[PDB]
Amino acid sequence: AEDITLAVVTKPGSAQYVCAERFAQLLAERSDKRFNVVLHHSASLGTETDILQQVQLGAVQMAIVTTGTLDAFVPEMAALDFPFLFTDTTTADRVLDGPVGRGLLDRLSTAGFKGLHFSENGFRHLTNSIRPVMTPDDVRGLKIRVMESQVHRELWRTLGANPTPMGWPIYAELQQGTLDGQENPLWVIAEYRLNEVQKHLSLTGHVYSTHTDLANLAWFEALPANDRRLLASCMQDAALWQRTWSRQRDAAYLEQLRTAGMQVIERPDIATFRQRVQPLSGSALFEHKGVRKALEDLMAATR
Ligand SMILES: CC(C)(CO)[C@@H](O)C(=O)[O-]
Repeated sequence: AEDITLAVVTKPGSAQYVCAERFAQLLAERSDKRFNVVLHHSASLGTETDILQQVQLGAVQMAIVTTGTLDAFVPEMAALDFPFLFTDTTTADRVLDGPVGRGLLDRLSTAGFKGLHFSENGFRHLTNSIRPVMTPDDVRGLKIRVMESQVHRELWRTLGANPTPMGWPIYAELQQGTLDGQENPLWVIAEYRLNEVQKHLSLTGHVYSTHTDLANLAWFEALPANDRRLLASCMQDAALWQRTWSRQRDAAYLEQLRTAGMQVIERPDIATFRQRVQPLSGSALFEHKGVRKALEDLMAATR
């Protein structure tokens, strides 16, 4: 078999881990064992950002990483993590799998990646150790961890938080109180036990977060066309499979976290959240042509 190295930053039972496993399985099956996927996971290889550099270098062939982390590599990706772009998965799926998302995946070539598909991370929700949050006013001052992504730092600056970008993991900082909160989908909060270091959760659903499933461009294009097709086929089916797997578990995660004692605000002030993020579309980042046109194309597609 040819071994193919695929990295994720998270652990077994996590969303991108499950997608990768399913991919590795399907690939082994469909390729009659001509390929064998070697998953690297947890913190072996550093942050998602370190991972990307390794994939860009070719020392790792494939990875599944949170899409926001790619905007350092390809600015237009930031538009995907614009707040309240998507408010349901039906719309998200159609738009991401359709020509607009596909064109954004294609333009990852500019940074030396082949973009294969989007997979699901989830709606991100806000958590903290300081007070309940209903409105943007409630986040004033809070030291909220954000991913190493330009759009996310500016987003949370715009809402009046004091955001700090930082690679995964983050639990020690939260427990040591050095950071007041963070934000992520429900599976993350549960599977990484963030409830242990975070009293509060608000269901803001502020960003619909995807993973990007990608490969080193040069390595991928040097494969025969039938194998390039074979790999895309497997990753597309893996991503579709994992969306369903994860979405089946969301409900249970919420209840798990409730049972665990988190104080949950289930309907925070979303209209006031939306208004407060309005100036972000004139951010330094979002003034850039490529980025703004990508945002516009995405929004148009939702309608
Ligand atoms: C937790 C995570 C690595 C899951 O992809 C990402 O959402 C993050 O860093 O917040």
